Amino acid sequence: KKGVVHGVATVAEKTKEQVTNVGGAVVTGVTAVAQKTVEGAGSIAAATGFVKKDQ
Amino acid sequence: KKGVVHGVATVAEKTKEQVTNVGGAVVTGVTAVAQKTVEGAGSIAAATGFVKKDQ
Amino acid sequence: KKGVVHGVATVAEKTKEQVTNVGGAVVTGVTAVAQKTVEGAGSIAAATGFVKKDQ
Amino acid sequence: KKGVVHGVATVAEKTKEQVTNVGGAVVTGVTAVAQKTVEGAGSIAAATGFVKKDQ
Amino acid sequence: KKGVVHGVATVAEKTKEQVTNVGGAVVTGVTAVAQKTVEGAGSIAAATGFVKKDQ
Amino acid sequence: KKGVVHGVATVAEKTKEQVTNVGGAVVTGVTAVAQKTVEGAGSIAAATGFVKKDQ
Amino acid sequence: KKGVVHGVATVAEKTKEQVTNVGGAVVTGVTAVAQKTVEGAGSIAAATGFVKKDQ
Amino acid sequence: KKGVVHGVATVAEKTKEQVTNVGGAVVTGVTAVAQKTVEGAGSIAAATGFVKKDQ
Amino acid sequence: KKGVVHGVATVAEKTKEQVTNVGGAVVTGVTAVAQKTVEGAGSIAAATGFVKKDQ
Amino acid sequence: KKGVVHGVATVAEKTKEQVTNVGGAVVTGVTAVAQKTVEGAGSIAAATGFVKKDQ
Ligand SMILES: Cc1cc(-c2ccc(/N=N/c3ccc4c(S(=O)(=O)O)cc(S(=O)(=O)O)c(N)c4c3O)c(C)c2)ccc1/N=N/c1ccc2c(S(=O)(=O)O)cc(S(=O)(=O)O)c(N)c2c1O
Ligand SMILES: Cc1cc(-c2ccc(/N=N/c3ccc4c(S(=O)(=O)O)cc(S(=O)(=O)O)c(N)c4c3O)c(C)c2)ccc1/N=N/c1ccc2c(S(=O)(=O)O)cc(S(=O)(=O)O)c(N)c2c1O
Ligand SMILES: Cc1cc(-c2ccc(/N=N/c3ccc4c(S(=O)(=O)O)cc(S(=O)(=O)O)c(N)c4c3O)c(C)c2)ccc1/N=N/c1ccc2c(S(=O)(=O)O)cc(S(=O)(=O)O)c(N)c2c1O
Ligand SMILES: Cc1cc(-c2ccc(/N=N/c3ccc4c(S(=O)(=O)O)cc(S(=O)(=O)O)c(N)c4c3O)c(C)c2)ccc1/N=N/c1ccc2c(S(=O)(=O)O)cc(S(=O)(=O)O)c(N)c2c1O
Ligand SMILES: Cc1cc(-c2ccc(/N=N/c3ccc4c(S(=O)(=O)O)cc(S(=O)(=O)O)c(N)c4c3O)c(C)c2)ccc1/N=N/c1ccc2c(S(=O)(=O)O)cc(S(=O)(=O)O)c(N)c2c1O
Ligand SMILES: Cc1cc(-c2ccc(/N=N/c3ccc4c(S(=O)(=O)O)cc(S(=O)(=O)O)c(N)c4c3O)c(C)c2)ccc1/N=N/c1ccc2c(S(=O)(=O)O)cc(S(=O)(=O)O)c(N)c2c1O
Repeated sequence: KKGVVHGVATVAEKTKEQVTNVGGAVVTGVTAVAQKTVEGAGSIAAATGFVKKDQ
Repeated sequence: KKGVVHGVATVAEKTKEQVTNVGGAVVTGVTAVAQKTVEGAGSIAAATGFVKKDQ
Repeated sequence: KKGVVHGVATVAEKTKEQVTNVGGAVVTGVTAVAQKTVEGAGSIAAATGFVKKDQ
Repeated sequence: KKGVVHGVATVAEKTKEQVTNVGGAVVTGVTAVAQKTVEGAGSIAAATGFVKKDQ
Repeated sequence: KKGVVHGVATVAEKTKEQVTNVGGAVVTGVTAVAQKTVEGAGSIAAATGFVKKDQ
Repeated sequence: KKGVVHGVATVAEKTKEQVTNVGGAVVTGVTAVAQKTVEGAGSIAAATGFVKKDQ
Repeated sequence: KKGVVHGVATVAEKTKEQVTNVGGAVVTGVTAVAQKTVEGAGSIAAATGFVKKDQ
Repeated sequence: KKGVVHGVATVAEKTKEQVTNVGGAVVTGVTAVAQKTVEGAGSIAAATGFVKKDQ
Repeated sequence: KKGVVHGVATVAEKTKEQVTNVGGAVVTGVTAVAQKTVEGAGSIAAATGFVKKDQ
Repeated sequence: KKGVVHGVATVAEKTKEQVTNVGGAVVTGVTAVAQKTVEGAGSIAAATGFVKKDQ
């Protein structure tokens, strides 16, 4: 076989899960957050996949 | 077989899940948030997939 | 087989779920948010798939 | 076989999971956060995959 | 076979899991955080994969 | 002060919430159920406060 | 002060929450259930407060 | 002070939370269940407070 | 002071939390369950407070 | 002071937490379970407080 990509690719066979991202956010997984009190200014309480590039 | 992509592709066979994103947000997964009190200015309480690029 | 894409594609066979996004938001998954009090100015309380690019 | 990529690629066969990211965040895994009180200004309470590049 | 990449690639066969990242965050693994009280200003309580490059 | 009860009482001062039950069911709290498919004969899918005393 | 009860009482002062139960079920708390598929005959999927006394 | 109870009592002062139960179930706490597939006959998937006295 | 109980009592002062139970189940605490697949016949997957007295 | 109990009592002063149980189950504590696959017939996967007296 032959393949040429510029990116971003994701090429496969017999594949149970696939995610391609440029951005941005993708949530595909099981996630449970239980929480009782959030205070403070300002605290990232429960972050799973996170990116902060403030300018 | 032969394939040429510019991106972003996602090419496959026999594949249970697929996500392609440029952006942007995609939520395809099970997610449960239970929460009782959020305060503060300003706190990211429960973030799963998150991207902040303020300018 | 043969395939040429410019992107963004999502090409497959025998595939249970598919999402293609450029944007933008796509919500296809099970999601439960239970919440009791949100305060503060301004706090992202419960974000699942999120993108903030304010200029 | 033959392959030429510019990146970022992810090329495979017989592959159970795949993630390609440029960004950005991708959450595909099981995650449980249970939490009772978050205070302080400002404390990253529970971070799993995290990136902070404030300027 | 032949392959030329610019990076970042991830090329394989018969491969159960794959992650490619430039960024950014990717969470694909099982993760359980149980927590009772977070205080202080400001303390990284429970960080799994973490990167802080404040300027 | 003086108090004599037979039960079931609930006596208080300065009290934000109160529930008295003999029965029976009382639902006063925030509750979110999101659900996609229920099958089987017969499975209690998502029960929060539950009592089964079949004879 | 003086108090005589037969039960079940709940006597207090300056008290934020109160529940008295004989039964029966009382749900006063924040609860989030997100769920995608329930099968089997018969499986208690997600039970929070539960009592089964079949005869 | 003086107190005589038969039970079940719960007597207090300056008390943030109170639960009295004979039964029966009481759910007053924050609870998040996220779940993707339940099978089998019959498996208690996620039980928090649970009592089974089948005869 | 003087007190005579038959049980079950719970007598206190200046007390943040109280639970009295005869039964039965009481859930007052923060709880997060994230789960991806439950199979088998029949397996207690995730039990927190649990009592099984089948006859 | 004077006290006579039959049991089960729990008598105190200046006390942050209290639990009295006859039964039965009480869950008051922070608990996080993250889980990816449960199989087998039948395996107690993750048990925190547990009692099995099958007859
Ligand atoms: C036990 C056993 C199993 C198999 C076997 C099982 C499954 C299977 N393919 N399954 C598929 C497939 C596809 C699915 C697809 S798709 O077609 O890709 O689209 C989709 C989807 S879905 O997304 O819609 O959910 C699926 N669910 C698919 C799926 O489930 C296959 C192929 C095979 C095979 C063998 C097997 N057991 N073999 C032996 C063989 C020998 C055994 C021997 S002996 O000494 O050799 O006589 C003895 C003993 S004993 O001492 O313990 O009694 C045994 N137990 C022996 C034994 O068990
Ligand atoms: C037990 C056993 C199973 C199979 C087997 C099972 C499934 C299967 N394909 N399943 C598919 C497929 C497709 C689905 C598709 S699609 O077509 O892709 O669109 C879609 C969808 S859906 O999205 O609509 O849900 C699906 N659900 C699909 C799906 O479920 C296949 C192919 C096979 C095979 C074998 C098998 N057991 N074999 C043996 C073989 C031998 C055994 C032996 S022996 O020593 O060899 O005599 C002994 C013993 S014993 O000692 O334990 O009694 C055994 N148990 C033995 C035994 O079990
Ligand atoms: C148990 C067993 C099963 C199969 C098997 C099962 C399913 C199947 N295909 N299923 C499909 C398919 C398609 C669906 C499609 S579609 O067509 O793709 O559009 C759509 C949809 S939907 O979206 O509308 O829901 C579906 N639901 C589809 C679906 O469900 C297939 C293909 C197969 C096969 C074998 C099998 N068991 N085989 C053996 C084989 C041997 C066994 C042996 S022996 O030693 O070899 O004699 C012994 C023993 S024992 O000791 O335990 O008694 C056994 N149990 C043995 C045994 O079980
Ligand atoms: C900072 C500070 C606060 C207090 C204080 C605060 C609150 C308060 N009572 N609050 C209540 C009450 C009731 C509510 C009721 S109810 O009436 O029960 O029905 C209901 C409800 S509601 O259900 O409707 O929501 C409420 N929300 C109620 C409520 O909020 C009270 C009583 C007090 C007190 C003091 C205080 N700070 N004192 C000092 C004292 C000294 C300080 C000193 S010094 O060395 O001693 O000079 C220095 C410094 S510095 O170096 O940091 O500048 C300080 N910061 C100092 C300082 O902060
Ligand atoms: C820092 C400091 C604090 C206190 C203090 C703080 C709180 C307080 N009572 N709080 C209550 C109370 C009730 C609440 C109630 S209720 O009334 O029971 O219903 C309800 C509820 S609620 O359920 O509605 O949420 C509440 N939230 C209640 C609550 O918050 C009290 C009583 C006190 C006291 C002192 C204090 N600091 N003292 C000193 C004292 C000296 C210090 C000295 S010195 O050498 O002695 O000059 C030096 C220095 S320095 O070198 O670091 O600058 C200091 N920092 C010094 C200092 O900090
Ligand atoms: C900082 C400080 C605080 C207090 C203080 C704070 C709170 C308070 N009572 N709060 C209550 C109460 C009731 C609430 C009620 S209820 O009335 O029970 O119904 C209800 C409810 S609600 O359910 O509706 O939400 C509430 N929220 C209630 C509540 O919040 C009280 C009583 C006190 C007290 C002192 C205090 N700080 N003192 C000092 C004292 C000295 C300090 C000194 S010095 O060396 O001694 O000069 C130095 C320094 S420095 O070096 O750091 O500048 C200090 N910081 C010093 C200092 O901080």
